[PDB]
Amino acid sequence: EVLRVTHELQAMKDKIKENSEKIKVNKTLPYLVSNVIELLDVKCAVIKTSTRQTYFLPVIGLVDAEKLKPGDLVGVNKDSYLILETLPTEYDSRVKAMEVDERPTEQYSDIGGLDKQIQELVEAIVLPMNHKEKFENLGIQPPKGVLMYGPPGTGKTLLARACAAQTKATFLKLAGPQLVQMFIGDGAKLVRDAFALAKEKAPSIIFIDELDAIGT
Amino acid sequence: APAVDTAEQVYISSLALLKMLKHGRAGVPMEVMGLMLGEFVDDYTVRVIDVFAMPQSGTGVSVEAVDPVFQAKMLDMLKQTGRPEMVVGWYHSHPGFGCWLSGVDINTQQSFEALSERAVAVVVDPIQSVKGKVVIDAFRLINANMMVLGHEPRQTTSNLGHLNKPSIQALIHGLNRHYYSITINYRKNELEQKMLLNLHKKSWMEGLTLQDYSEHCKHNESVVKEMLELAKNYNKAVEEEDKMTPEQLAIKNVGKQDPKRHLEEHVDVLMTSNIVQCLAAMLDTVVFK
Amino acid sequence: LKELTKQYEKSENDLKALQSVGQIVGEVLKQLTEEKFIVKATNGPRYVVGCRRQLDKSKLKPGTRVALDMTTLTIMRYLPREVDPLVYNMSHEDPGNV
Ligand SMILES: Nc1ncnc2c1ncn2[C@@H]1O[C@H](COP(=O)(O)OP(=O)(O)OP(=O)(O)O)[C@@H](O)[C@H]1O
Ligand SMILES: [Mg+2]
Ligand SMILES: [Zn+2]
Repeated sequence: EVLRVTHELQAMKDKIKENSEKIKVNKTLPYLVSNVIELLDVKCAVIKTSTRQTYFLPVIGLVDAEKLKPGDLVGVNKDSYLILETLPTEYDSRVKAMEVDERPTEQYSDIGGLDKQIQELVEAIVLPMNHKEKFENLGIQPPKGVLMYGPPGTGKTLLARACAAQTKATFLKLAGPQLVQMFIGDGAKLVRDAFALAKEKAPSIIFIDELDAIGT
Repeated sequence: APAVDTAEQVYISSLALLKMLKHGRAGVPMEVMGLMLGEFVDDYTVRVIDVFAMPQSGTGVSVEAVDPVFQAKMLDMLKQTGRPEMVVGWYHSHPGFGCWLSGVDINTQQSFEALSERAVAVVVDPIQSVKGKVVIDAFRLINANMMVLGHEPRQTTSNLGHLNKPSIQALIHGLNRHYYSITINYRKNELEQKMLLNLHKKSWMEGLTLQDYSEHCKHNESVVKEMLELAKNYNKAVEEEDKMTPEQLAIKNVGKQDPKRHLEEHVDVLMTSNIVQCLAAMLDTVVFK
Repeated sequence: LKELTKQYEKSENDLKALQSVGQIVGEVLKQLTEEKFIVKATNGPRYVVGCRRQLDKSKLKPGTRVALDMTTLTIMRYLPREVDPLVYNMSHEDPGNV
């Protein structure tokens, strides 16, 4: 009987081989890099291709359902517009270029007069990031962010690098005037990848200078 | 020097059209391809009888897309059923493009011509052939070494300008320069058309139904009212009878209007409906008890 | 064999999927007759489009998102309204369970 099981194994092995060869010869290249907007239930997703055209898919294609999530950047066929392979993100390379670790060391000795503001930032961050156990125990929710408003030349960028300097962290700087790209869906992808990268790394701070570029 | 005369006609059977259009529309977003079965009966016609679809591959429409094992197995399997035909050519769809050949298609046809120098290539566009018109043009490569003699090397005949005129949509992509069209002719015979007429054939029940009397009366009343307005218009136009060049009056007021077009044609439809309904009703009162 | 059975059924579903083709997402803007609509693609021209037989005429009201076939240009199925945090007003703000 073991020979019968072996024969079934070999037959289904060559069946797997032929279906795999069909899949491989239907994969080929190129793929249309498309961004899945959402996933409707009634195994079918609404894709917006990089060609600025949306195409509903009756079936998802050569991928598995729960792996796909709203916002996933995948590669689809140029004609049938069907998901072929999920494309890894890797946070591009520009996003990883903004984790700058040559912090010019704005020690609080290099910033004068902005003392109470330094202490207010260190009350809003640092201790929430460093000594967080007591912060959970108290029930004081630490504000996730601070907005540095002030007349130009006040030193907002300086104190930002300062509290990025003497308080460790990764300092993923995400300055606003950078976050405007004539390519559609690049700035938004930049922000989402920056936050995903901040999730990936150790305790860090996302810093956005001149928010008016996108904050209008 | 052997030459393909313009009177050479590639015979496509009725089954071939339906299956080729079905394959084109099934894989319509992409360019489907397959191998056509037929016989080179003589020099002046190439008869194709059946066809089978090459499975779609990511390469597209090329010599690579032809799978040797699949075509061999399909040929051997079809031989046992009673179809010992030879590979006669290949077809590929051109969704919305039209009826022409690309450079890759040019090489693909060249490779087919290597096995036999009458391997025809036809194109079927499923989108332009959306109605009674079926855009399907056959092509065979003309040899680039035959520029010394006359392209389209045909001889004594009279069917070069018949059944088609070289299309502008295909001339610019190269016609009578690299590849030349072949007149299309479809082999349709009895015992095949009769089976096909069953697509919309009605039945014995149809022709005896009395429609619906409520909506029949509503339609009759609506047509009678529109006839009353049209008769008011007819009275106005006829009683006008303006004689400042009445022949020019009959040509300065032609916009498909009152006088005759929206006249008795509407009488035609209402009278046809009424007589058909009355005759059917009387036939039912006679036959049914 | 059993694990091969499961992954082979999945692979056959993938093979069937490879034949399946996409539909342009469109939005109905008018209903001329009971087989006529004016559907506008998300980024594209406006087409006079019909509806598939296995589809309710009533549901396709002005503003109903649809996914028509991209070759025959005929509606195949309805889609619910698109959802995205693209709203320009404060409605998406939650007052908080206080
Ligand atoms: N409180 C301060 N202590 C020391 N140097 C300061 C202080 N405020 C500003 N500076 C200096 O003045 C300059 C101001 O540049 P910086 O970008 O740091 O300020 P900013 O107010 O954030 O600027 P902008 O609004 O134009 O972006 C820098 O060279 C900085 O070193
Ligand atoms: Mg600044
Ligand atoms: Zn082609």
